[PDB]
Amino acid sequence: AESHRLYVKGKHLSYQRSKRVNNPNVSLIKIEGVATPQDAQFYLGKRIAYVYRASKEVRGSKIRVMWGKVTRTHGNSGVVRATFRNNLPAKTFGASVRIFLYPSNI
Amino acid sequence: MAHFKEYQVIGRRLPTESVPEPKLFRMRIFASNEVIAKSRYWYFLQKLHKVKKASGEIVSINQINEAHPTKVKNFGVWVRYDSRSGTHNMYKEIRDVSRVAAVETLYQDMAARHRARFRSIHILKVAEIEKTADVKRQYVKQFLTKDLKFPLPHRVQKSTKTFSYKRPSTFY
Amino acid sequence: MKYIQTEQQIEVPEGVTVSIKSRIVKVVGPRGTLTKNLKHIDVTFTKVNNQLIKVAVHNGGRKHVAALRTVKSLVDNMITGVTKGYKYKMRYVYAHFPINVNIVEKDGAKFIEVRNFLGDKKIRNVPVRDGVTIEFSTNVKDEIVLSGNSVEDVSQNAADLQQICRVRNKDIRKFLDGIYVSHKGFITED
Amino acid sequence: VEPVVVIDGKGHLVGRLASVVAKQLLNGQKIVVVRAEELNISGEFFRNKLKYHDFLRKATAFNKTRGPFHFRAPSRIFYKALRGMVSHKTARGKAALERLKVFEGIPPPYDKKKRVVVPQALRVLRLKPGRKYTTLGKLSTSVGWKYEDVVAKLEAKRKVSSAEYYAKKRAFTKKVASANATAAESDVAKQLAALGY
Amino acid sequence: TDSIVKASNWRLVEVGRVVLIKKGQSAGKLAAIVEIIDQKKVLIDGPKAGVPRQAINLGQVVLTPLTFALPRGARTATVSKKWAAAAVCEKWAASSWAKKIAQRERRAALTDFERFQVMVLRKQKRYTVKKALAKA
RNA sequence: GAACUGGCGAUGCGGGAUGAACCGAACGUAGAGUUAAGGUGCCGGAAUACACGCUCAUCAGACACCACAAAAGGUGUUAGU
RNA sequence: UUUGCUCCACACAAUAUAGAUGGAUACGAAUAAGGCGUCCUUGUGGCGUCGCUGAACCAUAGCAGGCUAGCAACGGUGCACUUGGCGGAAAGGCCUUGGGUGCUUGCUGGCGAAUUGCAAUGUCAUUUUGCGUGGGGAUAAAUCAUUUGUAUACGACUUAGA
Ligand SMILES: [Mg+2]
Ligand SMILES: [Mg+2]
Ligand SMILES: [Mg+2]
Ligand SMILES: [Mg+2]
Ligand SMILES: [Mg+2]
Ligand SMILES: [Mg+2]
Ligand SMILES: [Mg+2]
Repeated sequence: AESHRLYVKGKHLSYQRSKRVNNPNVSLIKIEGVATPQDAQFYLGKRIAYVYRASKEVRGSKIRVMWGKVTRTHGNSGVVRATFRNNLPAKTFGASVRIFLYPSNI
Repeated sequence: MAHFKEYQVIGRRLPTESVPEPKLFRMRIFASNEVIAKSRYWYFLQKLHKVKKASGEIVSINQINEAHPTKVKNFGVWVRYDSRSGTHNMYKEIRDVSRVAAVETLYQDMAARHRARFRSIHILKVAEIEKTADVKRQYVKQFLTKDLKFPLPHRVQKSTKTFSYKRPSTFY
Repeated sequence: MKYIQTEQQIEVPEGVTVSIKSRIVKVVGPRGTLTKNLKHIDVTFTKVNNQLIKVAVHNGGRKHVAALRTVKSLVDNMITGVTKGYKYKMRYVYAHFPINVNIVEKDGAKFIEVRNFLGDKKIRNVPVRDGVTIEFSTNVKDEIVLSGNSVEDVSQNAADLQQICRVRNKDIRKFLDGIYVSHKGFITED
Repeated sequence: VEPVVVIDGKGHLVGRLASVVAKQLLNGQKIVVVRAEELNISGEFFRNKLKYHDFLRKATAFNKTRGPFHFRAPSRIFYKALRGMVSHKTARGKAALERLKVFEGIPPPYDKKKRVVVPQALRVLRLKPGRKYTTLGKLSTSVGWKYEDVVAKLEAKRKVSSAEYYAKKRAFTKKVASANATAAESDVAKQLAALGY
Repeated sequence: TDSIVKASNWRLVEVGRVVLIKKGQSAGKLAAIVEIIDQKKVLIDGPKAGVPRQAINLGQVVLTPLTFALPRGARTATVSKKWAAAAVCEKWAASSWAKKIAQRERRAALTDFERFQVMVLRKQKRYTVKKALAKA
């Protein structure tokens, strides 16, 4: 069909931070269609991919992935905390990430 | 705090050889928990009689539940409170279904209209008004009229989403 | 104190029809039609029996109920305007210089022209509002009559005429000269 | 959800709308705001005109052309409110600001696009009834905006064209609903009703 | 010749008014207003649906267009008796408001296979609807 | 210029925008969890939360140290004697 | 001024992405009111119905979507070719007419898929640019130097010169 999506759309908002100090090791992700920590609990442990393009082919591709996972809920409005094997670049504040349905408990 | 309970606290002077079996003074205290209830009891016994917590004893503390929590009553409330430049006695009327809820409303109302904290207020007396024509405040009397009914114009509906596609209406 | 419900009654005579959409009020009587916009009050209008209109405020404060009674007065004034109309009579007060007042056309527009006020060389002009008719009353000296269906227009035009003749740089207790509203009444009054 | 969100600024409160839009742009949503001249500010017109005159009198003493700039158009007053709500001196804030377009009226191609509202910034939902409020086009005109009348003329003729479009769409909607009425009580309709459709 | 004034009907906060609770332990059940406490609080009772007699804030509930005759301050047993006598439940179920609510839960409870069947049925209905829309 | 104690000096860290001394808390290198003081419209991480009231200012108000205000007065509005 | 320049199409190569991954799905007003349908005597009209969120609507099935046989209706969609009409606020889009050409999951069949080995975006978009191929199109200027003085510190300005 015209749709092939098997992931949930997400947006990289910022690092974990206080007013004036940020923590690049933890990222804050807004998952589309999630408005409460109760709903965000379904996504805990789900794998996250940041998919970007580069001019240089490396291993047969110009597409590169940064892999991570949802670790806990954040705040009251369905935002979650996520950790990646390498921290997100921080120019991706506002960029789109993919939250897959694996590992699945349903 | 505003989730008030009502306690009876009964205490007495510490018994001695000259006066065994003292007189078992009792108060009704509106407080959020028993610790505060006992403290308020000792504060008031401190102010009225020549007794203190060290030379006294608490023999009983019991929560008093509302007899008919689902019966709308009118409450006369006599309070004494401290303003920024004096002490004043007031009478107020609360339409509510329980004494603890009426006292909650009283504390909110004193804080709102007179900037009086819980620190500054003495609850002299809370008493149900047994019948109408004894209700003295018009802001309570206006709710006692026969076949009372009023609309709620300009209903504002809370949106779960940032954006709306429909220009909401306020009909109700 | 947020009174639960405040209400006023508007009596509509036999030959008058009142049509009130949201807050746009139209009153049609034998003498004509008037329209008032009342979208600044937040009141509720109810028709009872084709002779009575109730106007109400729900959960309203002191200022809100004051505005409610003001709205009742305004609608009553429009009904009175279409039934019997308003007439303001003004007198000319002068000590030495006869105040000359006339109606002139500048370009298809009626103007009240005032000359010789305190011996001035300045000709004062006051536009005549729509629905306001001016007549210089005979059989009584120095009187001008403004009549119309809206007390707002009649009274405002009379006030403009009164204010165009204010004395400057004099003791106005002594120089009492001017044109003053002497009577506020109705056209057909009985 | 949609790639570009077009907000009809009519009847919104400037600060609450600006806060919403600032968060959207910083989160990566592209926003176009139309009809900025119909935006509202709480408080009476005289009071908001006094506030803008206080803003006008602030200028660099030794050279006025390098001082605070006082933009008069309603779209720029809204843009200024959204700045200061955005960290505009950084690359990220600049990137957020290129995600925003603000207009007076509804110019093309947005005049044929769907417009949305932000309920948490709507005046009718937010302000207490009876509280006085200001209209942005009127405040801007009193401050020195030059184009209130041309915008009003263009809005009137756009409203005419939109009215004929709506009449055609309403006629087609009526006949589509009529056809869907004939589809009822059929077996497919009964099954869809059982399944929830 | 006839004075005309737009009525502007509102649902009235009154004894016997049916409300639909939207937040709390009830959260979606019908109750009746038995007595008015103040401009913002009323005493409600939902005996048939399991809503306990309680003082509630008017912001927690939405007034429905349904009303039934009820004496002020009626106790739970008489509220239940008059609710059943007035047959509030099916008069509520017949309204499109309740139909819309039921449609929302039915859609929420669908399975993946049921959603696929919905797609197939929708395409089948669409074929005939477009055919008739072209004919007429 | 003295008294007691706690500090700064000799000290970073979170908060008070900013600041030697205030609040919180004192420091090896990291991970995770939880908090303090302070906050949660946006800048800015976190409820445009919930609840009862009050206030409309043609010079509103908006958190201690602290970056001031008085005598006096008002059928503004609210509660009360 | 090197067979230079420009537009169109396809072929390759490079370049990057503030961040596609079903659809930005178009009345205007009011909110102490409105929307829609219907009827009449056409109104600030009567009647009915609706909202209480887009949790909608539309799209949605097929080797990332293959090959093939039919049934039923003459519908739905894509591509060029089209007949016009409208749109200047930044129009650059919207509404159309008529055939052709594919697809159709509206309904019944038949064949294919495997081993990417239990997952690895598993590559399916679109700015820009250059080098090629084959098809149209057009055939200048500015600056320096000289010159004027309506200009001028120098630049600049303003004039003139096949
Ligand atoms: Mg200028
Ligand atoms: Mg030293
Ligand atoms: Mg400070
Ligand atoms: Mg500090
Ligand atoms: Mg301390
Ligand atoms: Mg803040
Ligand atoms: Mg935030």
